[PDB]
Amino acid sequence: GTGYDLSNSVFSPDGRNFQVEYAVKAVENGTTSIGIKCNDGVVFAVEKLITSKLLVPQKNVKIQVVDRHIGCVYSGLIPDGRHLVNRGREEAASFKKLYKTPIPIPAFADRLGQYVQAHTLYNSVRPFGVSTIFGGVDKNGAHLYMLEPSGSYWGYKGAATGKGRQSAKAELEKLVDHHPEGLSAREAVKQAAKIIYLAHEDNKEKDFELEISWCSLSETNGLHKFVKGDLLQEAIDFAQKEIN
Amino acid sequence: TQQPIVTGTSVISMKYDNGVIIAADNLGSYGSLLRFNGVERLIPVGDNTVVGISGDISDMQHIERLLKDLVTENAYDNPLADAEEALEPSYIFEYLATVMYQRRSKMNPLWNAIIVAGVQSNGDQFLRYVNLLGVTYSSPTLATGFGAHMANPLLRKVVDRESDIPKTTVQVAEEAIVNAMRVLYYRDARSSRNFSLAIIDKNTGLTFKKNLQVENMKWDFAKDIKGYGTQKI
Repeated sequence: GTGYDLSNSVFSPDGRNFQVEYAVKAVENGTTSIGIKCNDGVVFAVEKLITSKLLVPQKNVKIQVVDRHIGCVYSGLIPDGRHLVNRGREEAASFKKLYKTPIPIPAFADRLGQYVQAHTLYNSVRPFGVSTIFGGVDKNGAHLYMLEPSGSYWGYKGAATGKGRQSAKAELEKLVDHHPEGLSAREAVKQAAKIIYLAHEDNKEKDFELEISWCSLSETNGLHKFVKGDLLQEAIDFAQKEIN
Repeated sequence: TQQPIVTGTSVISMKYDNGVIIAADNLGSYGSLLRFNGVERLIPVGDNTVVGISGDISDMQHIERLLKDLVTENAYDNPLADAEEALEPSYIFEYLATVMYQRRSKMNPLWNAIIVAGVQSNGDQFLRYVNLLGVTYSSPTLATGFGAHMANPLLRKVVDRESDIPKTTVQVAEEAIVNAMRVLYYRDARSSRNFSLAIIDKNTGLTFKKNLQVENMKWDFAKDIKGYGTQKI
């Protein structure tokens, strides 16, 4: 029959969970955001649509930090994103408290994974309306991840989600091909600023604001930090220059 | 309700014209057994605050974890974490004081005596004390345990009242503090010769000196002393 899409944990005759699929729509309808894994860290960038001149520039920050070595950015329903990060923070604090060492990226990914998958198990809750890109540096390298509303996630070389995910992914694929040896944190920051600019064409109607953050063993000492001032402008320009 | 096991002795401190100084030795006693010697009892929080802790060491380590978390948590969604919205010494103290009183109120205290030293954003010096009972107070000089009885009398000869603060330099102050540490090494049976000292100056920032040692001790007069009354040789 029909109606298999009115309740969250229901399997449709073809084995799908339609509510999760509708959650995805909310994600694809959101701002574009990406992540780029470099030779000793990861970079996060996101598009910030300027609804109007009234928005105080640089004030409505979207990228969030977890513990001190992890960055998280997401596209979709922002409140759902914050919710997931709050959980991640409690989750990381708990891990550190018992094991002393700050939580490993893979371990952290699964914590978010299980929590998100949990929200597809009952009809008393709604799935998360965000795909999340996050990662950082740990005992053995840099790690980049992307988590879907279904709770599905994998490690990535580069990742994008949101309105312009296709442009971004296209760009990321080029980078992957033209740099088998590995990009550098410095390079990744610029390359990220470019992709956000290119991917902004799928929304070229409204003006936007660029936001970047990174975590590099050499550039930030393994701590997540935001890109500001000179390093930021230098990346903005590198984009504005290749956008023509 | 509990009982301290591994303990740290005195923590002494005072404020001078441009900041505050706080010191504490590196011993971790186990009753009368001078069991551990590489114990740091001065905990820096950010770069404008140092927390000196005495009492139960296991609880001290717990307060350390709490402080690290305070820093981590304050950084969350805080674009001004290292600027206008960084942790002030007064915030760190009020927090700890809150915890200390809640714990004594549940009849399960954190068995410590704490002194929070630092410089506020407006340059003002910060020196306040809180212990296992949740009791708190401020004074130009503050000391815990033995130091309260032997360090304060010496430190107060330098800064007896508020108006002595501006008239006191880092050199004078640090000297008073170092001498007090020597006196405590002479009479406190739970003290160590090794210690750490930290200075939080509104201009020079936070200076943290490790591995200091009591020097220039007088022991020679001991040779002349014999017997306990009438003995001559």
